[PDB]
Amino acid sequence: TPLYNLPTHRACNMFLESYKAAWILTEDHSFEDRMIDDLSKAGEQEEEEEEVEEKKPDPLHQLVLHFSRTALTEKSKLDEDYLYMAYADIMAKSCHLEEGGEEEVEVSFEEKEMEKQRLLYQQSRLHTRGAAEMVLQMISACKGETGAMVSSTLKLGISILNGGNAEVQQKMLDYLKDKKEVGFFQSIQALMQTCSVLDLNAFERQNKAEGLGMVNEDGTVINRQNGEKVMADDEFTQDLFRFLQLLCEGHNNDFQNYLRTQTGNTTTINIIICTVDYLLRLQESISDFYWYYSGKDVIEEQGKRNFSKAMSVAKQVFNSLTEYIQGPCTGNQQSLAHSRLWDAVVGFLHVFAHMMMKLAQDSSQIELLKELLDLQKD
Amino acid sequence: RSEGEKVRVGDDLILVSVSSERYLHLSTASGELQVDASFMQTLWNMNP
Amino acid sequence: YFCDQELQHRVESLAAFAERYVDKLQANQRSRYALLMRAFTMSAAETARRTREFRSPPQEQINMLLHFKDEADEEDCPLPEDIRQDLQDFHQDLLAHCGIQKKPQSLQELVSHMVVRWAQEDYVQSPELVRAMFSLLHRQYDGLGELLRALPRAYTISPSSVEDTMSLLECLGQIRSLLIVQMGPQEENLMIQSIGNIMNNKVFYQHPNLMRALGMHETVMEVMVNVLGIRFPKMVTSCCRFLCYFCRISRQNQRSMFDHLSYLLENSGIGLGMQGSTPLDVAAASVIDNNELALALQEQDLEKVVSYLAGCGLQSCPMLLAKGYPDIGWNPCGGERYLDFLRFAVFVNGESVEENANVVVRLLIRKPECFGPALRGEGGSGLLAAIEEAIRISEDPARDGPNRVHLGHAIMSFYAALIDLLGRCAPEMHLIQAGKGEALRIRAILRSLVPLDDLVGIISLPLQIPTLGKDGALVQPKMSASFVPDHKASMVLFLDRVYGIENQDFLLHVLDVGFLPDMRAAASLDTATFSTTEMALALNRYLCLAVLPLITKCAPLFAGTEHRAIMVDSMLHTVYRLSRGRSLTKAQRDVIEDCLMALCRYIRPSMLQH
Amino acid sequence: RKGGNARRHGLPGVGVTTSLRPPHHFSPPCFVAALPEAPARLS
Amino acid sequence: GVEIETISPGDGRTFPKKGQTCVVHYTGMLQNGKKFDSSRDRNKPFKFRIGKQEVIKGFEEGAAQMSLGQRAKLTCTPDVAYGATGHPGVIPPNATLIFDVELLNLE
Repeated sequence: TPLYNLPTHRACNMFLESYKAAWILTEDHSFEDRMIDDLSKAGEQEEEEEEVEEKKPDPLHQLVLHFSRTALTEKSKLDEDYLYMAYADIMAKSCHLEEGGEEEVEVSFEEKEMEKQRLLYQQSRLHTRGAAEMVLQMISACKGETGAMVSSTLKLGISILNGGNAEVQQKMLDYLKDKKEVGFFQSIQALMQTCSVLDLNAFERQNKAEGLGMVNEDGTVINRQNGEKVMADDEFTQDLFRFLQLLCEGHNNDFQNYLRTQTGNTTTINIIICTVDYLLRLQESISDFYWYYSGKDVIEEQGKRNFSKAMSVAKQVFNSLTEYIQGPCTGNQQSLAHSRLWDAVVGFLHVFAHMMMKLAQDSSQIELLKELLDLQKD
Repeated sequence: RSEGEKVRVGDDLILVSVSSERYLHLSTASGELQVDASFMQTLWNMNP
Repeated sequence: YFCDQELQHRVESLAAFAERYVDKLQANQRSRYALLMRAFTMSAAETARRTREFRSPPQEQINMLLHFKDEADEEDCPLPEDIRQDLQDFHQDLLAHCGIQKKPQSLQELVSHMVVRWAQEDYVQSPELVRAMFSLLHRQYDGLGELLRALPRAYTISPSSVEDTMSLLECLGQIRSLLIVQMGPQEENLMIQSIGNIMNNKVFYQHPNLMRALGMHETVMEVMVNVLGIRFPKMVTSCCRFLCYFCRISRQNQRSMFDHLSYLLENSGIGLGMQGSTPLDVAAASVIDNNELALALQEQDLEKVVSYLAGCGLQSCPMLLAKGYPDIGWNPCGGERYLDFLRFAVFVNGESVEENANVVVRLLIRKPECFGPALRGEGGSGLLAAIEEAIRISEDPARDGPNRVHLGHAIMSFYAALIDLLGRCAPEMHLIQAGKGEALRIRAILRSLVPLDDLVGIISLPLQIPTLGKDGALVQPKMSASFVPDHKASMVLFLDRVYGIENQDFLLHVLDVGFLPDMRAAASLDTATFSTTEMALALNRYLCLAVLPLITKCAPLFAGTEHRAIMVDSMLHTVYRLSRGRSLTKAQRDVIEDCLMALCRYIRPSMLQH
Repeated sequence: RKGGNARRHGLPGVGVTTSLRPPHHFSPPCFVAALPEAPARLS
Repeated sequence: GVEIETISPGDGRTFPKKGQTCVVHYTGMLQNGKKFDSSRDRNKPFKFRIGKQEVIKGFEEGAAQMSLGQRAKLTCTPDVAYGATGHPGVIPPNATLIFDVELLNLE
């Protein structure tokens, strides 16, 4: 048990593992902005040929073109590669500088507008170089295969579309309407159907597993347990519906009508109705979770965390459903009126009508109650 | 038809027991055409 | 290559600092340990030491000691200032070497400026070149992340094992070499030899973390993808020989192999690995004796195996009818393989996992054709009828034979596995007392499925005791072809699990029918001529495992037994006879003796006079 | 060794490497030998 | 059996005995005139024990029969080994051999 009687080599292995997890991992370093800037500088090509138009692409442009080429190649599935994973991560963290900014007191209108200008510039640095098309191409190429590839593509698309800027929306709409492809929307439908909900079976299994607490080879605490089985890919499904929201943000009626029906293509996929269906599934899962805790006096810590995950995802779904109709698009308003939205709303009303009292009868659940009321507001 | 979908008038469905976890089955081997909770799944029509 | 050598130099330097630093850390831990044993009167400091540098896993100990990079954390840490500053200096020079911080000065600036200049000069059109320059550019710019990705593969070993790991790496060398080559005869033989040597290597056992870091389980799995994706039965026989032993090596290895459980059950077939080792076997070896993996086992895998079990129950084994055995219409052998896997999934550490048991019984009961001709209304036969027809099959060699495979034995071993699975899916005693609705209903389903009279009948048919035959010789029955006491043990497991023994009249009836004859057979075979007989050993372990351990917990029921007193007398006479140790394991004998004492403390002394 | 030469990387590939590598095996080409399942032929 | 014919005389006095690893460099051909195995081209002489017959048997006999410093052409009849099912890729299964081997610095 003392570390001294352990073998020297094994002690070195423990030191290396814990040093990796405690110093290098936490040692953050920003290079995305510098490296994207260096790739975006065109060099001396314009100096050698001012009078020549249609010049060679910038290094960043060539990079994005390469990824577009691998995306548009014909293949059964998109094989995972860390090259594009790393580069899409870099290109997202370049634009996210103004997203985070780099207790919330008032900000000057000048400062807020200039932050929007910085974000617009950093988004232009990528969407004037084909990134807006490349995210569409890779989403269509993944064909609804959930994985780190579609995750990185969605995160990049959110990074470009943050703030609902209209240039990228226009480029995306023009690309889809011209290529006439159905792979992109079929892929979106498939991913949304493979999004998960509150299971209530993996919950019991994970609760019993964490209550087990045996000593494995990894130590007294089982670090090799499946971390979150009850709500996996929560961050993925939040990013997916965030992407669908940012397509129609700014009340872009053309993209809103495109999401409802895509005239011109041979097959139409009603993303609005599909979103309503996912919402209905989430509503039923939340109702089942509430029934599971209906008899219990106090919801324990794992139950509070799982309600937080499900309710945050429901907040994102509600925001995207709102953004599909905030601009007065009569088509989507009628589609939601005739859809199964009313059943989902009635279920959510019942869940809130009982969950509010259930949490209000206790003080330690005040944070969960605040989040619940926020969801009801949405 | 998927689980979580509304059932309409004149829809065929499989009634599975909660007590015995057994289907509602039409046993006609006896020739009296009896009903029993057995595992040969049997469709049913629920007409208002 | 030069960037790769820079990275290799960095990780090697990190290992060198690791070995320099562990000595200092152990020395400081020695000084604090000596101080703790010198003065431990202060309870607060003693408990703090007993949590930090005592009674904790070494990983947690080193993590807590090494957690000082932040100043607030470093305010209260057991490390000294000299060792602290040494590590901070090393972290600073690691950042300097990674470049964390005209004319190029270092390799990083050189490659970065070179690649950008190449891209600016002209529009490159060779895709391999494009990804080459951008891969190098990403590696140069993000140096720390490359080290982060490299450290999982980094391992440190003692010098005394160096030669053994060199043989290790050589064997893995040809496994990777003929990974890309199509399988042939001499290729197969070469990799059988490499798996044999990979057994022989001692570092295989004494370093499982480096086993994972090298990841030869991934390599051999992909070799499986070749052969399985029917061909090379020797290869399929050598699959479990290494994979399953790798599972047994450590718990984390079993986790790693569990990550691939979907694929093994995806191609799980009786025609795959027909002899000895099997993909079925590696699937089960990934779940043996691990509650966490049993719980994490998702239910669609159980869907796969129940569908395959139904497939076996639908039609007789194609391999068997190719051998020419009589057409049964339902496969016993493959069904019993699948039932063994299901038992390993459901049951663990002498306990029944409730959720696994629930989904297993729900799927099995959902597909009624899984149980076979017996236990189905269309079949119109029960477990009793199944054992009678199975014994007749074993009796006549016309239908038993078509040579080592015997249809009657396979049939009743299949039904024994089915009953053992149901008993291992039986709910727990404390759950049934607390009144869990699902547990009560699962026990009700088992009660409806398996009628009690069938169980007592199957216990009541006895064994075939070995006979002398010719003088000076001992002719023994063929256990591999006939009914063995292992079927009895699995049968009475259902009795002690689902129904229980709560009635004294039922208890004495059970001992009268098929239990006391077994103990009389034990007393008859207690002679040294029949002591080492294999049937006698099977009956012996049957006793010590299933018969008398039931009797120990049925001992309070034995109080007040005046009627049929001489039957209890004969029972205790045979208990004494096997209490005398003749070809008995110490644990077996101790089980018999404890059963005898538990009986003696409830039977009347006025009864015990014989 | 130049005093101010510190904080400069050593040249890649000039240092001492200790990572365990399986050494290369080559069998010299001989054909006049009496050639006699078979062991893995070397390059 | 081989037909050994001397090319250039050597010592003619020290012949290899049974139990000695001799070093020879050679240029082996087929009956057509076919340079395929040339230790001179490879710049690496070849060593062989007499008695173990690690070398082809006809070459072993002719090498025992020649002397140090002397070269001879050994006309090897196909009854020398791999005379049927020969070494793959170099020699067709049934064919003759010749070896203009000289012995140098007999061990």
